[PDB]
Amino acid sequence: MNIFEMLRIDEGLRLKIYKDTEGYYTIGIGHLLTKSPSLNAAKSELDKAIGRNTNGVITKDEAEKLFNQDVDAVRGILRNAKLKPVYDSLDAVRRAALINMVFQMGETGVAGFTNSLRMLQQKRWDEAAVNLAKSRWYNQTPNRAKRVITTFRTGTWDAYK
Repeated sequence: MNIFEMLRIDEGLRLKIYKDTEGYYTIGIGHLLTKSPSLNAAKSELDKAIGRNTNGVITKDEAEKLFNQDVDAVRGILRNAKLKPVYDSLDAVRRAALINMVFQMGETGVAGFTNSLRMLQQKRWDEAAVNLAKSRWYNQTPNRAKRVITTFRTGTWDAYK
């Protein structure tokens, strides 16, 4: 298992514009197009990202292209000054869980997780897992949150197998 397989499980793959769990236009493998309520705006964001007039539909290769880009960008944000120490302190599996979180909620979302982050940095897994659960994230997307949380607690891929 790896990050790509991991996220593909959590996000799915849709080739036509859809609405995510928050009601935002998305396409492919969890690729957020816009927070705006205009589908027009979303189609335009799509053509721009893709580099062609799509008419809200893409190919599987194009979805995989966006995905690769997105994983690399998130890995980039993890080189932040606030995030870097955490990510660098982690083992390979747990780093995958951190990427997942950021992929799903952005920098801005992962921001209110200071306390949990601190606990992960200290390798207090069970304690972190409890703290991570006290969050809107958990209440809103509980099945995904649990898989992620189990991954940080165990350092294995069990939740995904």
